[PDB]
Amino acid sequence: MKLNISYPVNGSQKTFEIDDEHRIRVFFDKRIGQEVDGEAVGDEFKGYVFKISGGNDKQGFPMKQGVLLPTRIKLLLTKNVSCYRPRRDGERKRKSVRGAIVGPDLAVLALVIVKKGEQELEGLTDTTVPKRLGPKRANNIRKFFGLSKEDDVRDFVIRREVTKGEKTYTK
Amino acid sequence: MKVEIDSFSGAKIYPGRGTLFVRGDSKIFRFQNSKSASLFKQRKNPRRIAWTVLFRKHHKKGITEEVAKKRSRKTVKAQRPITGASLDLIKERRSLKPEVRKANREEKLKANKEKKKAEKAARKAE
RNA sequence: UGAAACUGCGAAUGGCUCAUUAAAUCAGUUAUCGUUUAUUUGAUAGUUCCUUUACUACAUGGUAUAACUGUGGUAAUUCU
RNA sequence: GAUGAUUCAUAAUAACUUUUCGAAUCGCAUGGCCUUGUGCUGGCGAUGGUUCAUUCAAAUUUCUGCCCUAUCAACUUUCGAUGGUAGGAUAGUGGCCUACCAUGGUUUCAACGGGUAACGGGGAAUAAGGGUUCGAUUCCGGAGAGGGAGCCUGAGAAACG
RNA sequence: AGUCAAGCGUUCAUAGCGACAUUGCUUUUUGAUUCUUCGAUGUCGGCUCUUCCUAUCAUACCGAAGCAGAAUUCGGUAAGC
RNA sequence: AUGUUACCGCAAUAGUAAUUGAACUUAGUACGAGAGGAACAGUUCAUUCGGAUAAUUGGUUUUUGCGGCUGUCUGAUCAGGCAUUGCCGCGAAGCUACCAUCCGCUGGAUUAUGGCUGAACGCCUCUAAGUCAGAAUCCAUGCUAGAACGCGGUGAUUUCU
RNA sequence: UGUACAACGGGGUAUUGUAAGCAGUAGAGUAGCCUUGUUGUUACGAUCUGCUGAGAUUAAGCCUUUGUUGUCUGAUUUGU
Repeated sequence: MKLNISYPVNGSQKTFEIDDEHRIRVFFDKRIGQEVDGEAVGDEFKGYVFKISGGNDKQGFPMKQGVLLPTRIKLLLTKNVSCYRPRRDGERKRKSVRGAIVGPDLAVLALVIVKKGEQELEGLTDTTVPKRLGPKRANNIRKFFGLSKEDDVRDFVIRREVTKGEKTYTK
Repeated sequence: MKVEIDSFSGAKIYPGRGTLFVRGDSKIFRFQNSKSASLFKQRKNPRRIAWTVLFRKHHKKGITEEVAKKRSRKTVKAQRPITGASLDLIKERRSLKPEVRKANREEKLKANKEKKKAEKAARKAE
């Protein structure tokens, strides 16, 4: 199996190709949102604790939260719901999915970190990806920065410099 | 071996012990014992049968499993930079926010600037 | 200037066939004082702070989420 | 006030509402009053919005008309057929559907049943006149998307790109 | 079931058959006889169930062929099954 | 009945049992012009028969064990009686089923037949003296019973009766 | 006169399917009360829920006991 682990503050993410079948029997019989032991999967993650975000089983059908069984089932999905995008308003559709309990049928299990332990991780904590966009709203800037009611938000804006030739500009 | 699960009672079926049934729609049932098997052929409902695991979990008996659902008491906790904002300088400008005279002087500059803008525009119109 | 994506419209028109169907469709001729109607077209919301005095920003208020970044999963899907 | 005619339009009392609508939207040009200011006013538009009328529609609906068959003479009503009362549902009337009640409704003036190499009509061929045959087929209205059933979105579908 | 062998078998009596003649066996047929039984031996078939015979259908091992292989025919010990 | 009584044994004699097929491989090989088409060894399974066994599955149910149901009787309830074992569902234990499971031995002499040496018949010949291999055969191994007049080894052998 | 035996008791294992008794702001509904509630109260009412995988049966050819109460010299015959 594989562990797609992520650190959301740093915004970092990495896949780990796992073996040691008894050190993954611990992962067995676990639901989504449940938290299992970092040391049991790996002493590199000793002391750490994750949260089971989701995962893909074989034949690529994802894990949906909330179904509360392990075997795969066919649901009449709709908009505002995982694992189906509608190509028309009103379009419902029957699709097959896998449910919210963990078992041998899975192939990749997606995890997120909630606490950082004592030692350090290569690809998660030493790096940090930036905010791709800056806040486009006045008050979003105002509360994110804490300025005032009247301090001219137009000039506290973010400015992202890029060069066309030698002419550079913030757009 | 495996230790499978009775369709009716929901009981561990150790190897050899018990029967298996294959309905015409290819659904495979298992029965630990002729009690469960015979009841099934009588078309009984396990939620109505009292000694079954299904009745137990539907009538909420032996409910020491669940406790509650947890909730995290915090924010996203990432005031990171936007790759063009210099997070150090970002905190620097947050500290520069008090003594806001800069934006006030910019407004005073832009006020006389708007004055002369309208002035020269009116002049050209005449 | 400007792809993608969100949004808003349209996709119910057109085009094809004549299997069903013998007061049924249909043709002329009536009614809606018995009803819905986007769009068009003409008019049309001084009265919304509810112990309505500090109860509350109105030179104006809150939340994502896509597209995108990267991690990806299936042999295959306008798959996720 | 109108109407052929209304419990019509419309107005006002008394309340209901988990509360509908009453612009936090956008583009150009930027103009005037001075209490000399990011003060106050100001134009040409686009978008959307409660109600009414209109328009493109839609759905029901009045009267008249359809081929061959009686080697089809009675049909409808179990479990809606005909009416009435009340209610639900409807966008609306209405057995459209339900509860109760009356037993009605159609028929030789061809009901009902069968067949149809039957979608209907405007029309087409053929002729002195009368007429006979055809009309899937360019236009109008219907029906369907392999047979049936169901339903979301929407003003509008029982939708099949 | 033997003896003989005119003939059949492409040619050749005998691989396999074998006319005309002739010598035997068995009592599972059916006659012939009338010994026992008429002061009664319960009288056909089937069902059940055991055992015996071999004149071997199959199976074990062999021999012969007009037996290349496959399939078949004749024959031996064999009634264990 | 063999002096009594008990334990462990021998084995005369009698009985006897296992039977057959398929599939894979050998091999599309041998053989055959081609068409077609084998066999021994090996492995996995099955047919028929036998001898046991009840872990599992199925049957049986007077466990009249648990529950339910009708009629009726005990004033009602509780708990029960009767209904030729009242009826139904489940039902252990026990018995049982190719309806379940397990197991079913290897050595010698032989027939038929093929041979070895070898004469009579100075050669030749499986035969006459001698001799080898050879069958679901025969006899032993194994299995059942154990002469109630077949036998062996060992233990203890009575008192103030 | 004993890791003796037996009859009861306990525990286990099994079978069945949630005992009787009490309670309920559960219950199709229906009658009556009034200070007409907001659990209004009372009478009847299969059935439901809680105590309750409870209760019952359990060697009669099941297992096991640190428990209790008991039992343990009657007759006949046999010699190399």
